[PDB]
Amino acid sequence: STIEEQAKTFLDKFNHEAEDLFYQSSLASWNYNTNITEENVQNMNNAGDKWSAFLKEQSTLAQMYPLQEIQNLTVKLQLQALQQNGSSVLSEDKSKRLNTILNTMSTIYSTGKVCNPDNPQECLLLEPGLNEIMANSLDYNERLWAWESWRSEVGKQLRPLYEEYVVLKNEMARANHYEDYGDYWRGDYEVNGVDGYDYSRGQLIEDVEHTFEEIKPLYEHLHAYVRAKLMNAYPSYISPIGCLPAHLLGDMWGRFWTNLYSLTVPFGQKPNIDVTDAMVDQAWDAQRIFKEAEKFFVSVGLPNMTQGFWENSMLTDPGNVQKAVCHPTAWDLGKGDFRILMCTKVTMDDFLTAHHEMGHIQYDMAYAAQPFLLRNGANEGFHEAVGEIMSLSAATPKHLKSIGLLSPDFQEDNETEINFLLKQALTIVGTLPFTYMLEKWRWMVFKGEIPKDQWMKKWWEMKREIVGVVEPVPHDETYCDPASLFHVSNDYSFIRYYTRTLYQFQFQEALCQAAKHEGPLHKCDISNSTEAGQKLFNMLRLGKSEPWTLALENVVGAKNMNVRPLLNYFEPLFTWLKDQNKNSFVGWSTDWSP
Amino acid sequence: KVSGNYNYLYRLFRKSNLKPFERDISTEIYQAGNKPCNGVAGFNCYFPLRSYSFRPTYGVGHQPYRVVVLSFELLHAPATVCGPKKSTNLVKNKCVNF
Ligand SMILES: *[C@@H]1O[C@H](CO)[C@@H](O)[C@H](O)[C@H]1NC(C)=O
Ligand SMILES: *[C@@H]1O[C@H](CO)[C@@H](O)[C@H](O)[C@H]1NC(C)=O
Ligand SMILES: *[C@@H]1O[C@H](CO)[C@@H](O)[C@H](O)[C@H]1NC(C)=O
Ligand SMILES: *[C@@H]1O[C@H](CO)[C@@H](O)[C@H](O)[C@H]1NC(C)=O
Repeated sequence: STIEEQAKTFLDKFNHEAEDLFYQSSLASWNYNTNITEENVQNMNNAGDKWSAFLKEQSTLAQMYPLQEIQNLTVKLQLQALQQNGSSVLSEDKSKRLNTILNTMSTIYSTGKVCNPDNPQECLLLEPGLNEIMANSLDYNERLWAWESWRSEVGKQLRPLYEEYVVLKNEMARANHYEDYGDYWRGDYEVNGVDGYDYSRGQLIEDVEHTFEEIKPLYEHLHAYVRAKLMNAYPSYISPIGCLPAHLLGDMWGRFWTNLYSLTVPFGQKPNIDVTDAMVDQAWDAQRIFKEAEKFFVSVGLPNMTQGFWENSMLTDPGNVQKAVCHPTAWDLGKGDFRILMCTKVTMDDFLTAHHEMGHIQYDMAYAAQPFLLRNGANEGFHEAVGEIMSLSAATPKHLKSIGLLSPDFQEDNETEINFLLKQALTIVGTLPFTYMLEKWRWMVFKGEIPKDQWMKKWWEMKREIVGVVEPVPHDETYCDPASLFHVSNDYSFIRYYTRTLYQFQFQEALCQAAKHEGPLHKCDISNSTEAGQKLFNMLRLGKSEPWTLALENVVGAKNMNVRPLLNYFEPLFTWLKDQNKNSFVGWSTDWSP
Repeated sequence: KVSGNYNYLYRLFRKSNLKPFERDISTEIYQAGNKPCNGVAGFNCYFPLRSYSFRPTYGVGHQPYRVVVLSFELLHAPATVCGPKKSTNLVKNKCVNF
């Protein structure tokens, strides 16, 4: 008959062979993680060579297969996912130039040197010493000195290399009969064949625009409070009518603001939750943290986590005999091998992050039942959102006091509520507008409407309107602060972060409003809420086999992304900001600048 | 085996469904596509017997397993195999039901 059965066995053989070979590759990676030897490097390089050859062969096989006559939804989605290969339909010269330019950009970023011009032989390096000299300093002459000298010797290979990248990616998409490569980034979300829910690529950016416009008053209030408290506590240089210059961003681009919360402490005469005595009294460790995570999963109602977490996964960091990185690593090795590797540490925020990684592991366990094409969510923002769901559930003091991390006579009064609402604000909305800026500017540069040297005005105009970040001296031809961000130079779709946080906030609202929880609205916890765990487990299993917007509107009630849940959890936050931002004028003037 | 147990090989493609007590030994490709194909594979020609995936560090539902089935026919030939029938004390010099 037709090629229906041929496509069926084609996808089946690809799924089997991909499972086997990708399992071997992840095995090589985990062998490197357990022990670093050059032979392990050669072995994983050989595994990658074999995997690349296999992927190219599969793409060549799938190239001819059509999509119009085959009407099976799952078959259509899997075939269109397999046919895509990336940058192989071009000419080889463009591909090799792309490889060389990306490699040299990675080299110039990794070894890009900047430190004190006083003692450069052995000083604080790029990280984390630069963080502790920018965000923990009293004078600003050296701070802005380092800030504006950072791009004077590195951005020279950041801006024009970015231009070569963007032109090569644009031409590749032209060969792919598309416009830009960020369109391919967002194309993982693509699904079609559902009446009424035709899904283009621009609705994502339009919805993101609406969500940020809804967010804007919240950051207006937040920056109003930050400016008021810094003028109350930092009378050193910044004028009472000025703004927040580039020497006071706290990070390399100003992402997290809990460190700057030190300059915005409302009340320090009231006690708050602390777990140091509670963690040094019963001797909490990674074993005990994982045991109480199991208890948390049981209380929520989710089923047990498989034995790969009790035996196969190394519970502790690899001692001191060897050396390896300790970034949060939740690895799904394959066929039921679920492992978590870190440099284990005990902290309430690290409690939340560990439960985030264990939520990743739970999601991996869920989607392990699916074939390789379906071994991922319909969107790439599902994993981090579902992991952080339980962390945001645990961001509230209620179940921390329930697990005995402090005495039960400690007051759960209004002050801790307000302070932790502001803490969540500084955690998320302190970086969301920067995400808006970078993603919009990168969409414009990928499409190519914006001249490469125009980024001086419009981008900074946003910094004059959305975040309140300026510079004592305007940037030069090769100052490319957006490229100073770590992920942009790593071939990352920088909108999937915002889509991920939208997903996590929507699911937080879904599990906070449908779980019959009352009292203070933030106090809702998914523990001891069976229906919340049941409905969450119903959702986090299928993957990409079905459209995601219908499921998203089922779980929460939103056809697409929306920050209405974000302000729903932040309704106490918004009320407190309105309670505090009535003393004087709020906002900044665009014309005035230092 | 720590590096894998793939000495055997499982058959996946048989163009005709089987009945009780039937085996398959042939490795002929399931030529569902009418395009020319014989012997060496090619356009839509996939080998029936697919490889394995078996190692001790696996998780759930992927370890090597053994299955046996006990079967027998019903009395058409004289009954041949059955176990012992439980007995009891035999008793001496005392009235019982022999
Ligand atoms: C790594 O391998 C070396 C020799 O191959 C051995 O001495 C060392 O103990 C191993 N370390 C780990 C963590 O496996
Ligand atoms: C695709 O074919 C399978 C046959 O196994 C069927 O179960 C499924 O419903 C089909 N897809 C749709 C969308 O109906
Ligand atoms: C299944 O859940 C029970 C109860 O929580 C637990 O004791 C058991 O260890 C779990 N099974 C595995 C394989 O972890
Ligand atoms: C839910 O029940 C568990 C025991 O089943 C208990 O430890 C927990 O405290 C309960 N939840 C709350 C919010 O008290």
